Amino acid sequence: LPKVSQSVYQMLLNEMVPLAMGIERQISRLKIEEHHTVDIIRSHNLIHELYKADEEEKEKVLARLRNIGFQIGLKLSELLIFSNNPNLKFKEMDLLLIMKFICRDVWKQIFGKQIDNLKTNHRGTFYLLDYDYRPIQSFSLEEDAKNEELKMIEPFLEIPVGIIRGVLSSLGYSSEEVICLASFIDRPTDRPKTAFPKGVSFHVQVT
Amino acid sequence: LRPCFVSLIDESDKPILIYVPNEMNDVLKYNVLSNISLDYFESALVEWHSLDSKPLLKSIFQLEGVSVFAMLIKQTGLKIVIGFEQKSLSGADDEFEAINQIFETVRKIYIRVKCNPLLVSGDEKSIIKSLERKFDELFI
Amino acid sequence: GIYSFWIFDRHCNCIFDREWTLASNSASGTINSKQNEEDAKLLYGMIFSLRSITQKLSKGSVKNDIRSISTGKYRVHTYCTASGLWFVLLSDFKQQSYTQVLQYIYSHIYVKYVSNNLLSPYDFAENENEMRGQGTRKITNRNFISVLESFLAPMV
Amino acid sequence: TLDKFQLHKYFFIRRLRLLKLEDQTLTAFVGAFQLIKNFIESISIEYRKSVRLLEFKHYFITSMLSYFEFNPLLCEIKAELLMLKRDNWVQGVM
Repeated sequence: LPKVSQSVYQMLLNEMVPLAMGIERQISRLKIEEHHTVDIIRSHNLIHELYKADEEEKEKVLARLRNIGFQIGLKLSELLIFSNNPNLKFKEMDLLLIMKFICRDVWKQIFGKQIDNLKTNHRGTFYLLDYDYRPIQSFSLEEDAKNEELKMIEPFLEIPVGIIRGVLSSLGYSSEEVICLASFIDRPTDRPKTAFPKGVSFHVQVT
Repeated sequence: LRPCFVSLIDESDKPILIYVPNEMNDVLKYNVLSNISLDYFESALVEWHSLDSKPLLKSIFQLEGVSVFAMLIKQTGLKIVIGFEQKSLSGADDEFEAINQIFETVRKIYIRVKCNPLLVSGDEKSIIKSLERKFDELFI
Repeated sequence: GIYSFWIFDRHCNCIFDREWTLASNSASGTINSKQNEEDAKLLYGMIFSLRSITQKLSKGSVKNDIRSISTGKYRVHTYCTASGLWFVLLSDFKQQSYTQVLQYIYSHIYVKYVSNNLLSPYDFAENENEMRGQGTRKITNRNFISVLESFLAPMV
Repeated sequence: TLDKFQLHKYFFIRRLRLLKLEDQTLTAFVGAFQLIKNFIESISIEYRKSVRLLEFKHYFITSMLSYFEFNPLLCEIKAELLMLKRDNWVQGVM
């Protein structure tokens, strides 16, 4: 089956927060193609701008990026069901099977590693815990500016939330009974320390 | 093997497409047959596969000179119903496998059209047009 | 093992400085210190001048690049990429060449933690006025310094 | 044709006898309906060009209905079998 280099794919997948800020600014470095000038804005400047622009601007950008992730998950789910063919039913036998399918297949196909353990309250919310979170393994600012790090990577954490929300959609529950939130509250408990210090937790609730 | 009609229905019993590969009022007959077949899925009369996690083809029934098979996609809830003539079936095992293969091609076409990254959110007319031209390309 | 490590870019501006001392791994590592700004421009002048000499008298159809330059005491190991990013390294002799080491640095430290590090910039000369050797925007990425020190710790 | 007809009949009756017993056991009823549906499809599909097919079919269905006579499932099976009988009656008379 055909393949593509993982490096270029990860580079494209990281290149959504600069998209999300730049397109929003366009709705709201001069350069020539062949005869007409087009403005190009450097990618790294847009992450700074998204950090320090506005609360409503940030909310709009995050919603847009969540929509991108939703589309990715919605389109990917059908092909995964056609190929791997899990033992799920349409609406709900139990949410544990659905989340097990997501963990075993979706993260295997998108990222290079199976997502780690997951909590289960057995009635309400599910916590998906991921250690070292591949697409930001080489993301840093400064030796001292550590608190800025967590607050300014936060927009990058929306695309997997969108992916989970989309995969939940087209599988029964729609995007009105499902609320999902990402956070950095995870610790590197006992695994070897990687580049990035903090883990990722996906708090997803359905009803 | 030339199917008489191919019908696609979603979870919510909404027919996407009841295309017939063109007699003028046979569309009514085929659409009635599709409506009749729609209720067989939620019925204890027929035991669905539910084994090894593979879609299974079933000869759901035959009315008025149309042997009609159907497949249920338990994961998504999609429902394919396709009919054939009696005159064009010899009832061999290889024919059954071929019919399963044509069901697989239909499902492939449906998935590939739905995953088009220009469908806005739910514009049904575009889906009908795309599936219709694809089915014209295949069944010809 | 080694004595100091330098990184320049297309814009003739020194991007990284790391100076070592006696063979203790936790040496006097003054990173990006202003006190070595003087003895980096003339190193770049050496490398550019001898590179020009090498290209001028070259033959064939490859446009060769300088590999190493040895003085009486120390020697210089240099690796120049097509993107205009020079990796220089001062070291005592002790062994043939550091081409594999510099290639590994470029292909597993810089490329991983700077180019693929969208938080940080690239082509550090920004908006003119420092494109031609007059400026300082040296990298201070936590992962870059940490991993680089870990990699050069055995060799010193 | 004596090569395959009575062989089919004998195998079918032995199958419906030994495989399932009548009189309750709704799973047995479901499987019996499956068996008769497969058999009637098989005898209709590949004995075509037999001039007495439909005369056989109507009598076969109405005779086989007699066993389902003493719940919603049994009523639904009876209704489906009557529907097949009616459809073949129309296809012959027209």
